[PDB]
Amino acid sequence: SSLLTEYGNDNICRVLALDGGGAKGFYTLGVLKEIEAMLGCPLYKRFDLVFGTSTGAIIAALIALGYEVDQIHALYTEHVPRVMSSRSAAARTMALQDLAKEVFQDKTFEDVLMGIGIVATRWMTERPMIFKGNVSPGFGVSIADAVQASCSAYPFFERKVIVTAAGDKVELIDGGYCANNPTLFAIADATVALKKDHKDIRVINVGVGIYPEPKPGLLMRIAKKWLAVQLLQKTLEINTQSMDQLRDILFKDIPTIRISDTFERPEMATDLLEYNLDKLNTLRQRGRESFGAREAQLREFLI
Amino acid sequence: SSLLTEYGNDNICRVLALDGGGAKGFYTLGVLKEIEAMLGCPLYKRFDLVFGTSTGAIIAALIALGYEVDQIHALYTEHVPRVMSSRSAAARTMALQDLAKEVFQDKTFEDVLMGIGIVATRWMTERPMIFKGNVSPGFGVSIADAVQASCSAYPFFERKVIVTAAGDKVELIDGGYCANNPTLFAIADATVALKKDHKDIRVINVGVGIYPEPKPGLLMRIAKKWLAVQLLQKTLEINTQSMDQLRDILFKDIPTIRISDTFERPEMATDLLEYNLDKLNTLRQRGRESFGAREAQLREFLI
Repeated sequence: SSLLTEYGNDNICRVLALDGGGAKGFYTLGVLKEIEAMLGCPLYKRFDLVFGTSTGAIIAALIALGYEVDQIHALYTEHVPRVMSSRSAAARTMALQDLAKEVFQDKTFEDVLMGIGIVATRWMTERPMIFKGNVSPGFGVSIADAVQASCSAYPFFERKVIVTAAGDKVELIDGGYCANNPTLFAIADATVALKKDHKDIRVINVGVGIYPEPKPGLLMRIAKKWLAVQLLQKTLEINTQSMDQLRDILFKDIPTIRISDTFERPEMATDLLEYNLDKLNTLRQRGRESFGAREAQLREFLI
Repeated sequence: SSLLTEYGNDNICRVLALDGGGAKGFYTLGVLKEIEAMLGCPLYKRFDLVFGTSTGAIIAALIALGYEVDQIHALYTEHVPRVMSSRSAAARTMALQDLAKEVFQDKTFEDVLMGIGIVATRWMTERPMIFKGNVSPGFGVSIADAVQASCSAYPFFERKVIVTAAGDKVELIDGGYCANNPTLFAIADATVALKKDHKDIRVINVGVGIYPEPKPGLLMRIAKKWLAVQLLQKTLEINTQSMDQLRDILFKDIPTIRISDTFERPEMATDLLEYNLDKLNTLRQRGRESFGAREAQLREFLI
């Protein structure tokens, strides 16, 4: 490929954290494409660790398997909007199962080229379950099952049942309920497991952007339970932003860049419902612009 | 009063963190009544700092104003179930406004006898706003307005508009959306503001307990938008439990006791809707039992 630039090793732990957000990760991919092109290497050759939640876990997993961002974009375009276009629990659940199997096949957490964390929510304990790999990885679960769990947005998708290698059966739902912004769990991994000093950590947290809130009049035309749909989206946004604020309070001294800017267009449905590829494709340009507003600091962070 | 026991000062920072939970804080009060009676002094004479969110902020504020738990219980019984009994946005909003004015009148954050933090959620930035006092306190806002904001569970209550002393107008909603379990924000206050070492901190986090999840059949009889009601409750529970897990990951070395046990009765509606004083009064005994299962460690933590 064209990404032939090589970087020497140092004692700096470079961490990438990708928010969930329905099919709006086209924004995320626009940011990531510019970071990749800036660096001249696949992202796994520069970052030590990537965390992702829900559809951000799709991107994180492909990064950790060594994909280039244009390849991720092709896979994302051909599978993620179809999931969000579903309008029944059966259709949503089967569409997501098909995505997971088709995109990740039988890759496991022993197949990754960098550190990875994928966040889901445990139904019974209401606490996170984080699938990890490096170099029992992922609790013995396939990447497809872990990403599927990370994306299982009950009550609109079915809960995802997995059995760990130790034989424990757990029901899981979308990780956005506990960590749609996974950055604090990534920082915990860098500080508590990888035993890195705060000064030696660099965190890039890429969101999906912020767009005009859909109003009840619009949601009522595309969803019979529009209030639940609106509540899901607003609580997801609050958890995403408040997690960022909690990070800034507790870890002032961990160098961090968060890229998730606010735009007045496109007008979209919620993350659960939006699948219009015309609107979603415009988010790539918005992500590129968000990179451009931070390129000098991103250069000094990476490189 | 009967609470005449006196404690000497030491270099230990004793922190109390109270979860929100509708009218289910009868459980919280049962735990607190036993801690008070164990200590033999009003809680403000032993704890340095109390944080609360939503109806837990009602209890936190009364503690910080110097109330004894039996007095708090009387105020809670006469005002909080009436709020939750409301079945319209207008009725809920007026009931909460009446609670705030009647219970706190014109007390300000300069009137507290200990450290206090009360958490609300900013509507536009989707990030916490924490009203603080010790000894511009509370951003110049009254305790009544801060507690009201902490409890304003939009979309079912109106958002609460406040103007800070610096002249900034902010719209606020219930703090449970960002920190229904406020413990991490309390730890940030003890470590980042009060500059306490982790070894010198003692955290008691009292919840409202965990009870059987209400099913759609029951919610459909008491709420026209039952799915939104169920989603609100489940997301609130996940934020409460996952915040506790995040604390345990990031602050292994801060001594902490969380008291929020699981029970099979009473069968109740969600936090938003439950107002049956018969059921709710039984939660006091459950809180007393939860204290009893931890009394030896609580003695060594306090005292």
